[PDB]
Amino acid sequence: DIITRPTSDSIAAVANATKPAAVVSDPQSM
Amino acid sequence: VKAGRTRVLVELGHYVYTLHYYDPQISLDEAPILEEWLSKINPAGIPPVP
Amino acid sequence: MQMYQMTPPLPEGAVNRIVCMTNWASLGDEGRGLEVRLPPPTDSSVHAY
Repeated sequence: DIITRPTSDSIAAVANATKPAAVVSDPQSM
Repeated sequence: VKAGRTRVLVELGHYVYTLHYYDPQISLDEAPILEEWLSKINPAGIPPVP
Repeated sequence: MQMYQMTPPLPEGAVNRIVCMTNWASLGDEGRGLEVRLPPPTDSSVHAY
């Protein structure tokens, strides 16, 4: 097995607060 | 880029890379692989390069 | 009139690579409860980083 542990809550919060959508829907995309 | 009109260089120091093997006798366009790869890139992190 | 055939030592495939799999040839005790085994490059080894 391998080891992995969660980060601090504050770090997770700020990171999640900045996640723009990768794919959007606009009528002008070539 | 998909049209023969633009070329792009991406500055990555190091990265995790994955790869696929294809039969030489099967015509294909590999655009969807890159497209879905782009579909998972966010300021938090990126998936492995295909 | 008897026949023998050893199994080959080296891998025999279209493409052969080298991967990191600790203790893959271990034989003694169970050893430390710690392991590192990456998949071949055809898969995603993100979970290890």
